[PDB]
Amino acid sequence: KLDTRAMRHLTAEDWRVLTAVEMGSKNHEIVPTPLIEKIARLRGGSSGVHKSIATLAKAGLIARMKEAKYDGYRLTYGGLDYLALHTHAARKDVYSVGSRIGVGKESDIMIVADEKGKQKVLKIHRLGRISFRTVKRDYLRNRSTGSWMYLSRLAAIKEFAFMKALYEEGFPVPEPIAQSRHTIVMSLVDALPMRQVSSVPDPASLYADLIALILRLAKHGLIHGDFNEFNILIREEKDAEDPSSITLTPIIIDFPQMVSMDHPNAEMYFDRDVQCIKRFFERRFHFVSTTPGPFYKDAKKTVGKDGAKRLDAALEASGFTKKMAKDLEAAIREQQESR
Ligand SMILES: Nc1ncnc2c1ncn2[C@@H]1O[C@H](COP(=O)(O)OP(=O)(O)O)[C@@H](O)[C@H]1O
Ligand SMILES: [Mg+2]
Repeated sequence: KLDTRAMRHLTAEDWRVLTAVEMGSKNHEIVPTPLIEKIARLRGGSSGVHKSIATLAKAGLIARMKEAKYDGYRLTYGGLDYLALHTHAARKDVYSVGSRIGVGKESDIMIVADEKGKQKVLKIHRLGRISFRTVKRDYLRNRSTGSWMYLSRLAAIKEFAFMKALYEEGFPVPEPIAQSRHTIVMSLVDALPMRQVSSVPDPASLYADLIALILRLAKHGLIHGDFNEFNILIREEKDAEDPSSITLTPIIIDFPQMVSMDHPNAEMYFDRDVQCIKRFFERRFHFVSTTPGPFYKDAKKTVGKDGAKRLDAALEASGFTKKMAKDLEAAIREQQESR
């Protein structure tokens, strides 16, 4: 997990040296000691960066690496986390971090609060993470640390861009607030995952709403790619006239895996989303639509007909190379393929 205890022990040039290790690892993974010194130069003028280095090493924000010629330090995952938080703090998006952290298979979910005391969600992407069970909590070593960090950066950038596009089009998604490195700060939605919804008296309405969402997404050029009972939140509201009836409003989250309706495998991704919904509705509410499909060939005819803005171009905006997209999709497909 992630502990933010040390976060306040850190001085101004502890941050500067940490940041210097980050910048110097742009090219190579190990950053030689005298290159930290040069990058960290304030005026400058180190002048006691050597001490900061030990502080950061002790706190596990960087780690010493001795190699044939390259003798220096690398940033750790904790170090990147800290750098992200610092950026959110400095831009005043995050004032405090909650005691409650949700450790997931591909991301960590934290609750944070700003200076006004408003609670928001901090999502930290964790591509590469694997856990080991003893036969009688780690990262998969087919990639270096810098590669996993790079991929999680791409994941956060992608998700944030899609959350912006979707939010501005009027889709029910969290409000995106800020993005730094592998992290996103977004609004806290007052809804819980559909997986745990305790009672649905009218499955057919909710089903129709979810199906309309998949079709609405497709009309805007998108396929969610992980559309299931964990990525659908249900807002519950008691009706004004009688409180016995509860109106249910679905909200969608979790977008680093979204694909365009033009993706070579779009039909498989479309069909898979729909089948996930049907499966869930069959096992959880014993509900089965009499309505066939919807089928991909139907959906594709609808993009982007009428006013439909193509949201699958939000990625072009950032500086997302085709290489970055292939890198990310490969890492993602690998994650979900081995669940
Ligand atoms: N904005 C939010 N508001 C409320 N709950 C959220 C929000 N984002 C995530 N969650 C909770 O965290 C869980 C995981 O979030 P998600 O974005 O799906 O992360 P992961 O990529 O690890 O699946 C969700 O199922 C939900 O319980
Ligand atoms: Mg999810």
